[PDB]
Amino acid sequence: VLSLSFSHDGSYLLSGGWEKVMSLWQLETNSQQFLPRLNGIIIDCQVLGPQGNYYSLILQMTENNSNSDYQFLLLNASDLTSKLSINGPLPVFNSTIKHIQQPISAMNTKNSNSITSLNHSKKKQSRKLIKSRRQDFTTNVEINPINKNLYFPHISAVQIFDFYKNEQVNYQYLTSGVNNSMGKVRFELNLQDPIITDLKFTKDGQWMITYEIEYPPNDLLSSKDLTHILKFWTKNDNETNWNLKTKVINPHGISVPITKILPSPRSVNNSQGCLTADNNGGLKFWSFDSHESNWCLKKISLPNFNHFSNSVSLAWSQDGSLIFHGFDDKLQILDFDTFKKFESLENTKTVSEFTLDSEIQTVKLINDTNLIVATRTTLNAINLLRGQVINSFDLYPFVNGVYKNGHMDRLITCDERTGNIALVINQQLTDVPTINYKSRIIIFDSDLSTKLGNFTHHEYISWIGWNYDTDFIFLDIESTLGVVGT
Amino acid sequence: QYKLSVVSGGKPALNNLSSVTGNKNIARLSQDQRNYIIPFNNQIKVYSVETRQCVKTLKFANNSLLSGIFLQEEENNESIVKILLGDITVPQQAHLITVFTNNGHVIVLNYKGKLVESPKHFKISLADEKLANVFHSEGNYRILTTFKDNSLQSYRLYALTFDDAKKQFEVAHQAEWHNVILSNISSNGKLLAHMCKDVSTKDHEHKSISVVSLFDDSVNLSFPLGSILSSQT
Amino acid sequence: STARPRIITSKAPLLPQQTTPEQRYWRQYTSAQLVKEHNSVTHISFNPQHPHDFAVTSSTRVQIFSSRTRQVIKTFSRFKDVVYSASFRSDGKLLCAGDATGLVSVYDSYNPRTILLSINASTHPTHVTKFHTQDNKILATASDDRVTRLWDISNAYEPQLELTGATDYVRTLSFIPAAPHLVATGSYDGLIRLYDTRSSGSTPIYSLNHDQPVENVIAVSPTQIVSCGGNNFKVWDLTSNKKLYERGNFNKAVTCLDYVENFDSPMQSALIASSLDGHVKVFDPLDNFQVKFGWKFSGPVLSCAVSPSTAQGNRHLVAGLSSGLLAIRTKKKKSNNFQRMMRGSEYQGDQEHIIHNDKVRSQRRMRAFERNINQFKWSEALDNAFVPGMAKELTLTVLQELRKRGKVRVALYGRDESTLEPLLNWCLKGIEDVRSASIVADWVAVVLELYGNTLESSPVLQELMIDLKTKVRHEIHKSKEAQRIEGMLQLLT
Amino acid sequence: SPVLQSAYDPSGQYLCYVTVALDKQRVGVQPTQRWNENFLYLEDSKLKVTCLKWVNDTVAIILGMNNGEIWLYSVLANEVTYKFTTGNSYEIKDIDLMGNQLWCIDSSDAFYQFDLLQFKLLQHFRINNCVQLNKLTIVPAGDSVAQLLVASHSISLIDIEEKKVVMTFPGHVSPVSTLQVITNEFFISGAEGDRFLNVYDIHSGMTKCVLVAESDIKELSHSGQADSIAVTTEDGSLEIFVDPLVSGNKSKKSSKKIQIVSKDGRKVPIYNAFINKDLLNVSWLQNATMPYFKNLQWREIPNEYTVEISLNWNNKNKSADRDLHGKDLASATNYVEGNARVTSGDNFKHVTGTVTVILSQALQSNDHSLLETVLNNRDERVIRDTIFRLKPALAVILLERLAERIARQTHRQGPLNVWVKWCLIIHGGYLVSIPNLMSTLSSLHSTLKRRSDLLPRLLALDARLDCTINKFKTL
Amino acid sequence: TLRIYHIDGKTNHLVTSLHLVGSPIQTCTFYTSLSNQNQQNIFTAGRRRYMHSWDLSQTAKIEKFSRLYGHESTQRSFENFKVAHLQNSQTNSVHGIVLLQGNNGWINILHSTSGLWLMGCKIEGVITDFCIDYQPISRGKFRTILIAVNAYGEVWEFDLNKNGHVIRRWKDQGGVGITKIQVGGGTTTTCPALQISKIKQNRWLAVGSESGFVNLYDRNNAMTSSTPTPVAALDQLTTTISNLQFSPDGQILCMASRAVKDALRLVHLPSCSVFSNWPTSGTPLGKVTSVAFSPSGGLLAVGNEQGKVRLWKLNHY
Repeated sequence: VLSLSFSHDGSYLLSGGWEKVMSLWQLETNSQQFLPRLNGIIIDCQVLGPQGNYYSLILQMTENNSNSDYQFLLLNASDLTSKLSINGPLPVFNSTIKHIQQPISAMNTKNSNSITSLNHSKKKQSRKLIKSRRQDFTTNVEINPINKNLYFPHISAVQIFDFYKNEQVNYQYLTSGVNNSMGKVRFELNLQDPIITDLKFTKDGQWMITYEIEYPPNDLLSSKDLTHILKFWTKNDNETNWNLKTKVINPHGISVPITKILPSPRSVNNSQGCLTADNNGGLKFWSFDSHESNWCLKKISLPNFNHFSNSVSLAWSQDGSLIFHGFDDKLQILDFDTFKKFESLENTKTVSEFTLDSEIQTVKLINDTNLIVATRTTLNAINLLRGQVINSFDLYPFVNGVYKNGHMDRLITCDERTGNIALVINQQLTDVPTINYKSRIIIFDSDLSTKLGNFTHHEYISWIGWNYDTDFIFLDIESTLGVVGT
Repeated sequence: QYKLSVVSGGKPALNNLSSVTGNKNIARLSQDQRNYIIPFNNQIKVYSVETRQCVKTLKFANNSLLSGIFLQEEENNESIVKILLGDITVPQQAHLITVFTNNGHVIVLNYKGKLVESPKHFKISLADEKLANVFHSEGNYRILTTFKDNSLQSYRLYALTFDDAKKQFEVAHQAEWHNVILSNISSNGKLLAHMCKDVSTKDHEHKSISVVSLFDDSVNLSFPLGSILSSQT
Repeated sequence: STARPRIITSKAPLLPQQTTPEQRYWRQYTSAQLVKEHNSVTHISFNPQHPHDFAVTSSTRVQIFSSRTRQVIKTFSRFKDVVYSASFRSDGKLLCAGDATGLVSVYDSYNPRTILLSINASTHPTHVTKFHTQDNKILATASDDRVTRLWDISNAYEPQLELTGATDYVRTLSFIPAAPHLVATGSYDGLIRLYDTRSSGSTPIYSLNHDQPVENVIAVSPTQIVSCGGNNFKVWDLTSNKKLYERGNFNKAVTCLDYVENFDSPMQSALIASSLDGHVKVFDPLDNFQVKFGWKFSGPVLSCAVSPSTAQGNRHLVAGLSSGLLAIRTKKKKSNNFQRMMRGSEYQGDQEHIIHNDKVRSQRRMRAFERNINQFKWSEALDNAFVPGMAKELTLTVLQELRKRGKVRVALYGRDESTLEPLLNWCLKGIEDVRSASIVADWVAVVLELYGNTLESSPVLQELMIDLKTKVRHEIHKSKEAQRIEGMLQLLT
Repeated sequence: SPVLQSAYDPSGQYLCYVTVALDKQRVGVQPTQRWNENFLYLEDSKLKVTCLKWVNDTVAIILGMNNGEIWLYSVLANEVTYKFTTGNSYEIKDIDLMGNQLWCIDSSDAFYQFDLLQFKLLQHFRINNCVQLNKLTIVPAGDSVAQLLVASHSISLIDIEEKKVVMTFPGHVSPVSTLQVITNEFFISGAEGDRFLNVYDIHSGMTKCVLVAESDIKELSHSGQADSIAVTTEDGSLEIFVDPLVSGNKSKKSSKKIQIVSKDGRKVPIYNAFINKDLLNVSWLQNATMPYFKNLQWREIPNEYTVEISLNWNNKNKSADRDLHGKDLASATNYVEGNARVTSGDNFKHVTGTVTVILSQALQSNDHSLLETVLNNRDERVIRDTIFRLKPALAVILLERLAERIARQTHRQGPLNVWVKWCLIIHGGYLVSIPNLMSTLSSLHSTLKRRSDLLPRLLALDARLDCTINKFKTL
Repeated sequence: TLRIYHIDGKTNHLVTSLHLVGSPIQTCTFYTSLSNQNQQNIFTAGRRRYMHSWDLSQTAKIEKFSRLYGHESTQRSFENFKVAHLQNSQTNSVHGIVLLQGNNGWINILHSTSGLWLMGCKIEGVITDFCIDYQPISRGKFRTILIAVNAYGEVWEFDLNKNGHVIRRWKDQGGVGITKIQVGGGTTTTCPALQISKIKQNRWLAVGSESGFVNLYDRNNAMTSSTPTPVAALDQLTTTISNLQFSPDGQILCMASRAVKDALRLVHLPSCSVFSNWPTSGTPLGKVTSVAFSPSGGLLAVGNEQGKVRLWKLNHY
């Protein structure tokens, strides 16, 4: 149990336990009334109205093991309806940040700790943050441009937010999970909800592309496969809830991750298509059927590479002629008309097989002339009309091993009209690397011609994008959203 | 050309540092059940309880004293621990708010309109051990403070009075207890309960519960969880 | 607070020939009833105005059937020999029949006891007779004399027009709904000619060749026509004067063909063709006459028809076989003191100021497995998952839902062999299925890993296991042969 | 109408209205500029307010009531300060005031003059040949107060120091309701239940003109210098006459007309509007008693006009917490699929005794029943002979049919597992020549791929099986 | 439909008109909190399990009580209920309560503002009616009494100041099957008070029933008798008794029958004398079905089957 409260009379007991239920214990006959589904476990409860009219309660939202996602709720005693709900944005971090501690439960699980377990986990987390160098905390964040709407792909859910008024407008489930259909109990805590790893929108904005991976319960023979699912939905501007239209089971075959996703622009098919890159180099292009209300596999390039490395990315030429593919230690340019190599009859050494030192993290074209590629050790800016390199800078002193693959892809972005803006993170240390992080955001333009502006921030920043209002949006470890703009 | 500024705030300022009180819902409703005051990590939001939307915002960065006190770029030690509806100094003004942070600060501000950029700032005395909680019956105030010397924590209880001078915050030093594992205070704010390990030292059972009245000494009772517990457990 | 999410049924990956809204609709064409006549039924035609009735030709006999009743409504037997053609007028009053005497009889519907008009065509037996569509008072006929005759009601004794220019055995002619003067005519030589009545007429405006004997000409659209003869059928366009398409997907010579448009359906327009097998096939001009549906009736069908667009009710589709079998597939569509004491509930609130409603709709009724799983009685939910009388797919869905939300162990702690077998009977029933084999493997593996020695103690479960081993070795062979299939397909690609 | 009496203040900033509630009359003052829940109740259900006059230092109202007395009532103090009684139990019939002088007609046909500063009855008074009277006014003769007007269906001008009548205007058939001096020598009289206002010239004792309303005239007001006169009309409207004192010229019609209509069509009446130069103020009853106000510019507004006002006529009670349907707003909406189509990543789209003649016929006309009956057989020599004497493309579409039937009924695939083998064996070269192998065997590929994917877990199951098998066979 | 009107002689006009869907209006009452004096709630129930509470301008604030924190098995519906004050008597806080019938004896007592299940008292046999009495104890304090009448004629007096305990018993002399009960003469439901000091013990008590009697007792002597004799046994209504209401000053008692047209009698007290001059034959009253007095002005409101409500005034007051 987590919260015990008494009525002003002393004849009612407000109890809130681990499972997402609120119990009214009427003491005399020892009866009870239940609120069974509250979108998160309930830490605390309290009565406010002098006659006992309002029930306030603090909710933990512990599904996000990285971020203890808090929420405040206020109930009419009359109808037991959620009179008031406040909730900040809920990012999904790659690790617990500063002091987020799993709440006390019977047994230490992936979402809970015992008591000796609580102390050991505290010491372990402190030692991990002191020792390790892999502090990424990079979170996928999307922006619907048609509404300037922030989208946080929470664990088996999506939080639709609006930074203009700093409020959460929506919380939508997408997976066939048991998040709200049922609580979670002592032994079932080891069972985890599906992780919707990927979410973006088409340039049209009407369609949202989602990729998730399924986790079967442990201690089973089939407890090894990670089922990969794609989904396309639709919402209009007159509603705020997406409706699923198309649902795809295990694309590119079984147990193959589809890590890299890229939408299509409005130029090619009015942005009704998508491209998917695997670690096996497979690139599948779907698009929406004209007569029929689903998509289909319009085009496919299906290599079969024995090795596997999820360090895969792709960029799209603004006219749709060619596709850059950053694969571990290799750059490719694929013609779109047939999914074959970029063959030039003139043979002016504008080849499509470029070797690079490390695994390629990002490849982004600022226009049809300038391409910036960020590999796990460095960054290089090159021309496209002529195969001539212009700029180069290092990531070994700073981006040495802090991140895994794709984190650079989700961090760094590019605006088609002001240039490129990058991110770097440091931490002040006093004699041990102190937890106090201190990062920099740097604005460039035209394949790093010069630094438009470097700005240091005294705390960590975990995500950067650009709202199409020509204003780049950055996040903090705490759910604070700031902007650099003109 | 390019300027940086914080826009949206999330995490409400939960007093997670205490971790001993079962009543850490600190955001409070007004004297009139019309609006709700909620302190975040970076601002304080006021909502009309019926329209449900934000009717007032109090951003620390935009404020001067709030920026200089709560928006320290080096330490996050100071966070709001209590909000109080009535003004501490003036008897029955209406749209006043008193704020107590982690470190003995008394901030008097006005919601429901334009926030004056000159808040009534005060600092309490004996701000050596931390401020854990504050509350009040009529007139007299009571402060719980977290004091330290086995990874356990002592709690010192003082009585707060004021209106002698603008800075004179008189502390009575009511009482003190040691190594409290868990503690809580009644909704009336007239009683508190807590446990300890002195009985663990003096017996086999690891804790005993003591309940104490605040503004009176009617209820002062200690008893063992050994007496409480059962043979089966 | 939130609501309880409804159970999410698990949808399988799409199987080939997915049930389109079309295929579904051509499946709700239902209620196929067979009736017997005494010769080969020749022609069938619905009544345009009030589509509630249709006329069928037979041996010296013309029968009017209803739509809701589907019974012989009207009887025509005043013929001497077998009738050949039957056609209604645009006004839905006069039906005209071409007989084997070379004299057609047209008279009002619902009055068989009157021969409202008997027009003598050529001495050779008359074959096909039709009304105008746009015009109310002109008739067209074709007989064995290889000449078509245009007739006005006023001159019943002399043909208003004598259209000629054919080769041999004129057997079909049709009117264009757009031009109230243009006419098409198909003879035994294919080669459908195109005449104008307002011109001289004796020479066609132009002809389009159907080499094999064309037996039907249908103006499907104001610009396109279909020539339906022989094995194949060619859809031509008049403005281009050339065949837009042609389909030869029929088995024997196509015997009948009709068209329906702008009616209550997922498909906007449909084209039916019966090809002497009971084989009726439904194409659609909007899909370039692509195969959409088909029925097969044993007797070789001679005529087919469909209820018109405005049937205002149950839809009908008839196939008359040469044996004389009409197959009709139909798709079907407290006292005064007490009233005074509760006489206000019907208000519905139209005039007052403020309207408020907090009603919640009654959802679909909740099944036993869903109920048991939601109130967490897991072993009972398993037992309901292995009750006999229910669907394999439903059992599949409940199995995955159970294994996902809960753990199969807790669903499977304390069974006896007597409640153990039904699980395994479902296993032996469905392991051969592709969709569930992995799940059944999971469940059988955990059940054995729990009940190892009880397998020994219980004798029957041992031979259940034995047959399970035999069938799973059979599936081993199937899967390995499938891997060999992988091999030579990868070779051939 | 629920408003018993109403009266504006000078400058048109406030109005006081007396209305009844459970048979006790309450007076209430309101501001008309943009509530005031303060009222004043009457203790006795039987005494009612008859005349009601504004007075501008504390702002006060004068209430001539049934009892026969005058209540001077200060509004800001919200209290009746003074009570002027007279020597009678009658009902005062009409009141008027100027400076410190107050004058009134009591229905006993008795004139009374009172002094406010001395709080005293200056003089009782009576006059001959005034038998019924219900209105009086006192001319704006400067500070002099002589020659005041009285009226009941016959307007009579009377001098006070001469204490006798002077001139007699023909009044109306009905008792006079409104009587107001616009300017010197010109005044308006408007009867009860009538549509005609008489514009009388005094010194002539003659009729200057007449104004015709559209219906019965309920109430009247006018601007300073006879430029504007607005009359509230009983069926509820505002008719304004503009410059009514200048040249079939005797009777003047309304110059402009103003109505108030709700959104849905219902017409809200008006009552006691006020006019100032280039500003018209309009009052109406919003709820059953609550009065609402508006201001407007009659000069700019056209000659006929309809003030629209929004009422919740058939309003839907929208609550912040209930969504558009079913659920609460804070309820995180769950996940549903509906009729969403499912498709995998391997389904490619937009990418002797033989039976040969029967196979070819069925494939040319894909009869499902015939194809089932002809695939029922399982004789391998016949399979080989057929596929040897079968067409290549016909065998290709045959393979597609086999694929779809294995998908529909995987149980049928047992004997059907060799049909595809013989097809590939005897027509491999045609498949090499065809360009789109995936496009022509996608269904086959899906079936065999899922079978191969089934393979390994199946073999693991076999190992677990024969493990426990041998285990309990030996024990 | 809830319609609220504003009341005069010549002009009663529609102040507001709310429309519920699928929730018939079987009972609906005003209510004011005594402490704050600014709640002004409206409570309504019908042949359903949910009762709507409307607070007191263009959108409505309406809640619905549908969950009984103890048990839903004691009552099939909310069609009948009443509202009353209640003092905590430990903390001198005064608040509304809601009173409900059940199936057999069950009487549910809920907190009005909060919807809690405060307590319950079970009366035996079949519940037919109950009523609310107040009793000032000292200055600033009172206690509330719930009177319940069983069909046979038994009357059970509970107090609610302390939790539900029978104060006493007594049986009505006669009244084989009672239909309605009603106390009156002081502060009550139809005559609410406006502060603590204004509560006065009722004086008269009426027990009315379908074979047409109304037994009228005086509290001052029934309380000591415990087997009381009615001060009068009125019989002027031949038919079922369906509405018994006292005047705000406890001098007039109205008896109304639902069955027959023109079925209202007024009785002057303590004379126990039916008023003779009213209603006359030509008193357009209809099949009376709802009656209520005015708080002060002696008005009388009576609504009939045809939907019309008529309003007289008792000129004396």
